[PDB]
Amino acid sequence: ATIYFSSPLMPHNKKVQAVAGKRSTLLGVAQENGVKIPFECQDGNCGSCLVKITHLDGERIKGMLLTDKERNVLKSVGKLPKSEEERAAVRDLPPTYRLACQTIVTDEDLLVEFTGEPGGA
Amino acid sequence: ATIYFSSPLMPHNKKVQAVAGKRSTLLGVAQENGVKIPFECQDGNCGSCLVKITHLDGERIKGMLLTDKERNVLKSVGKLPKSEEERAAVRDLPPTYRLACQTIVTDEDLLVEFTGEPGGA
Ligand code: FES
Ligand code: FES
Repeated sequence: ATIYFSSPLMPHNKKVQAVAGKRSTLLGVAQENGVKIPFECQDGNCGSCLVKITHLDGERIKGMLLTDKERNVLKSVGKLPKSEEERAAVRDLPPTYRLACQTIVTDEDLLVEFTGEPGGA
Repeated sequence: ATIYFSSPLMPHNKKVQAVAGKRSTLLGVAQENGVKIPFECQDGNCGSCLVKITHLDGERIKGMLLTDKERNVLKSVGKLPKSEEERAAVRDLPPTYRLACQTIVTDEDLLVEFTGEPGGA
């Protein structure tokens, strides 16, 4: 899996090769590659690792894979996904807000944006 | 170079490799890979091949490489880039609108979005 990390704090985006499976978190891949996604609880509660994920390959409108902890945090910040109908109707490729500590690294390519501030602030 | 093509007309994004040593425009890569970016003039005049490019690796904020023809088309559709300072200051990785027939593929990875309608309508 190829992951491109991007942040206002990084003058260059960082391309990372990540081996799929392993139950590796997206935050774990970032931490292993020195990409400073903010984090605290590492457990889907504090919301620090909020990232904006664009799926580069695979389905244009992917089925939603958020954990229940994600859904509570994302609701609290207004970053819950729109439905597949709304997402399919837009002209721009819809990103998905996720918590990086809750996102499992699979065999797909991602662009992962984060502001560098805790909570995606 | 790896180019992910994405469009509402594409149920999956298409991961394409643009090969080394081949001088190609982005439109040429799309045409060779069956990616249905609209085109007509293939010469930067008609605006048909307007795409929204996200630079996946390399610099976060691009020095603009627009041709004079692109600048005219982009001015006409209101898609000229903002200043680099403005682009650097926003939270979301700014894409660049370009004409695919004017964009020379180099050794960088791109996400290339297009609506499927001429001019990106
Ligand atoms: S670090 Fe608390 S939500 Fe991921
Ligand atoms: S095909 Fe006419 S501007 Fe590119």
